Amino acid sequence: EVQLVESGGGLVQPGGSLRLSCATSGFDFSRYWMSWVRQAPGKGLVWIGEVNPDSTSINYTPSLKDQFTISRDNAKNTLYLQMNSLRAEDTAVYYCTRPNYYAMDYWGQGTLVTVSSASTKGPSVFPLAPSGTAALGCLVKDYFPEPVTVSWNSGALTSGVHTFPAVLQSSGLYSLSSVVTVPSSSLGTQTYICNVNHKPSNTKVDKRVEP
Amino acid sequence: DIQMTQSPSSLSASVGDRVTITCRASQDINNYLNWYQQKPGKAPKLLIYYTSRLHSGVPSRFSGSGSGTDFTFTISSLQPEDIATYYCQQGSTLPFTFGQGTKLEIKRTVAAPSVFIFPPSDEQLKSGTASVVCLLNNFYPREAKVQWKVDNALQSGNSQESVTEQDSKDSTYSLSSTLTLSKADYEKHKVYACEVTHQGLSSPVTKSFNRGE
Ligand code: NA
Repeated sequence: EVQLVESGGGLVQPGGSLRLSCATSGFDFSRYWMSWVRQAPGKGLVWIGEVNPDSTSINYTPSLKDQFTISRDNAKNTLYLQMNSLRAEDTAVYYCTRPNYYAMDYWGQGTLVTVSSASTKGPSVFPLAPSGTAALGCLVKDYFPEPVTVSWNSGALTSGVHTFPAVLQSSGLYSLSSVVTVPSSSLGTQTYICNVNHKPSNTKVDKRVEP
Repeated sequence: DIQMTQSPSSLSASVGDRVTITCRASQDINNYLNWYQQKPGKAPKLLIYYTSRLHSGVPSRFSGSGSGTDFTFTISSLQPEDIATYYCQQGSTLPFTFGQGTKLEIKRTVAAPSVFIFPPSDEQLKSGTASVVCLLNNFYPREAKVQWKVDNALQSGNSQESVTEQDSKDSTYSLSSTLTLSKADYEKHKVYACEVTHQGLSSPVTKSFNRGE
């Protein structure tokens, strides 16, 4: 099936530049127009622009034409977004999308770009251990910028999982917890590992959680 | 640029309800109107295109109507998996523009939380910090009170709460309350407890542990 995977999101200083990439699979990329859409945290969707297959037509929303340059590499089935001199108002999740029919039928999961004068910091990962139903988890502490992704048992465990929205601590660093409820009889039996990924700092941590 | 306005901006409805959302365009866009659904923590998904055409694999309960400047999106019978923010999008003139979204929430019966307490790990303690976590799992309504008790006495420390969005299967919420203390302060007390008050609980529920046990 059609797959759209964005990468490159992280911390950008105000006035800074960054290039995003959208790697595709499951379709002949060279035959399709491609687009970018953004969404500021807790806000609406904003169309950035589109590129036709041979790159002869590139259209942008007028208010953002200075901040963005759209390009593509048909040989690599990759869409790019060159971000220029970003502002605090440009903090958003950036989605690559595929137009079809004037509708966008496929969307990537998006990549978050944070525009801030602070510094990047990887998280510390700690177990939340239990002692009919039991709960366990992982505490993902002191990171910047957002986001962190958490999976359980490399994605084999999904039912009963709750990954909480991050909280901004007094230190200006983020923290979140990911929890899962399981049968209590499985505590001695099954292995539980949370897989934490913080792409902005290239931090990957696998933490075994034992009672 | 064509301005797209949605109404209501937010609504609560019950499973089984017919739900109708409107979209109005600043100028005539003929029938070039699309609807997207965005589930919590997920990317938008195309539901309806060209005002009334269902996209491939979209449930028959979703429909669209209108023309010119006024459009309607209807869910014939609301399902728990329909919890989302819905957006309209005009495709008549460049730049393509979206409505501000309609956040659809679900009203359901009271569900009491299941409560769990977690001590700080020995790994975190070695670093100089102690975070104590109280989990309130799968409850409804969103309103809940969590109180930290240290040695059966009320503690007025640094505690922060986080709440999930409504679950797509049972429309419940979960909440975490995290008490952060320095290792030195964590060691000034023995019993750590979190006391929970919620509409589904006839009397408050306490979960506790003894430091070192
Ligand atoms: Na359900």
